[PDB]
Amino acid sequence: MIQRTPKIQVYSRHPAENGKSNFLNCYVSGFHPSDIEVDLLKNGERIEKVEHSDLSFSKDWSFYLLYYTEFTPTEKDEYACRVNHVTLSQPKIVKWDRDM
Amino acid sequence: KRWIILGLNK
Amino acid sequence: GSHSMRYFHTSVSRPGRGEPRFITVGYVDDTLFVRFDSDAASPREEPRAPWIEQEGPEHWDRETQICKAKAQTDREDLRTLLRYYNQSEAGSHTLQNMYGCDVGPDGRLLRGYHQDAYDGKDYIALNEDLSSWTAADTAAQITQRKWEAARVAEQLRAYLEGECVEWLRRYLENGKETLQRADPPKTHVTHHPISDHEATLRCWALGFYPAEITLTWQRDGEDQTQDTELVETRPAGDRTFQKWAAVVVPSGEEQRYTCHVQHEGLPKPLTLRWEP
Ligand SMILES: [Mg+2]
Repeated sequence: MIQRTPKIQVYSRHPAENGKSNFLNCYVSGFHPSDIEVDLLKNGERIEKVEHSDLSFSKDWSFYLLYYTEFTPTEKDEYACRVNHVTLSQPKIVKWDRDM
Repeated sequence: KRWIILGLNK
Repeated sequence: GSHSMRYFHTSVSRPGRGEPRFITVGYVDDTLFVRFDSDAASPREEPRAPWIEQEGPEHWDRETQICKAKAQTDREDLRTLLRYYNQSEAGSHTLQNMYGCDVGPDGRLLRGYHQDAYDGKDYIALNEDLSSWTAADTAAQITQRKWEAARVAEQLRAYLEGECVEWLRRYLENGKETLQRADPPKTHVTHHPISDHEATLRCWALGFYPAEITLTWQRDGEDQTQDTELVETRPAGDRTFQKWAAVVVPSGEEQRYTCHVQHEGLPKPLTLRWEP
C-alpha cells in the first residue's frame, strides 16, 4: 500500500539557555501507518524518561505525535531524535539545533 | 459529548 | 472567536499480535479533553482537562460505553473491508473516523463533519449539506447504500446541529479561562549569513494558542509566498505552538524584507523586521 514517511522536528519548549531546565521535543508528523519508533538521544545514547502525546491525526489522515523529556541543556551536550518507521530502511537521526 | 448510533457498520 | 469540537478515532489491526488497537481522542480547538485507549491499564473515556472533570461518573460511564461500542464496530468493519477490497487477512490495516462541529462567535453552527478513511485514504464522507455522501470508490458505495438505507445522514445531521453545538457551547463556558483565551505569539527575527552574498532571515512565532497562525515574508511590500520556507506549526508541550518562516535574501537587502504575523490573539496583524 501507499505509505507516508514521518516529518521530524527537534526543538525545545522554550528558547535554550545553558544550565536552565527546559523540555526537549521531537515532533513526528505526516506519517502513515501509525506505528513508529521514536527515541530521544543525549550524546548518542537513548534517554529513558521519555513521554509521548496521545495518537491523533491531521485533516489529511496522517498521524502526529510529540515525544518529550525534561532536560537542562549545556554547551557540551548534544541531543538528537532517532525515528524508525516502515517507510525507513534504517533509523533516521535528526540533531537538535537550538536555532531551528 | 460523543454521538451514539446503532447500525453504523460499513 | 470561532471554535471547533472534534472526535478522532483510529483502529489498527495487527494479525498474529492480538485484536486491533483502538485509540480515540476528543478536542475543543487545539485542547485535548478526553482520550480512550483499548490497550490502557483500565480503558475508559478519561478526562484530560480540568473543566471537563465536573461532568460526573455517569457521564464517563456513558462515554466509555460509546468508545467500547466503536472499538467493536471497527473490528467488524476491518473484516468487512478486507472482503470489499479482496485483501489477504494477513496484513495490518487502519480505519480512521473524525466527526464534529464548528461554531462561530455566536455559538451557531458554521459546519458539521463526519468522515472515514481506510489505510489513510478517503473512504466515505458526509458532505457539507449533512444530507449526502462522497464515497471514494466502489467499496465505499456499498457502505453508502447501507447508510442511505439506515438513514444515517439524517441521524448525524440532528447530532451535529444539536448535541454537538450544545455541548461545545457548554465546554466553552465551563473552560472559558483557557478555551476562550487566545495567547498571542511572541515574535522575533533572526539573521544567519549563508555566504559572502546571501543570508537567511527567519521570522519566529512562539507561545501562541490556538495553533492557527499566518507568517508571511514581504520583499518591498510584495508577498514572497513561493520563496518562503515554512515549517509546520509544532506543539511546545505547554498548550502553546511554535512556527517559523524563512527567506534567503541578498546580503545588504535585509531591511527590504518584512515579516507579517496574523493570529487571533493579535488585535491587528503585526509587522516585524531584522533589528540589528
Ligand atoms: Mg524501518
